[PDB]
Amino acid sequence: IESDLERAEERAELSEGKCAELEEELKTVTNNLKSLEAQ
Amino acid sequence: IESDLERAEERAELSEGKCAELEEELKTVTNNLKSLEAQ
Repeated sequence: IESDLERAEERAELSEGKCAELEEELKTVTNNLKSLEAQ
Repeated sequence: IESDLERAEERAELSEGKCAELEEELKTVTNNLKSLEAQ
């Protein structure tokens, strides 16, 4: 169970980093869309 | 440790749900942006 826990924490951290990267990409794309929607 | 694994799995599945939702949102928004830019 300790072996389960260690890589479970590792993959949770990796998924959190991926979530942060995806959120940053969403922010960038929504700023781009807001800029383009002017005209 | 069983409780730790339980809420770690809960947070994990929430993470994949958020990742899937944001990925599909990015796909649709990029498709819309490309279609609008094509004009």
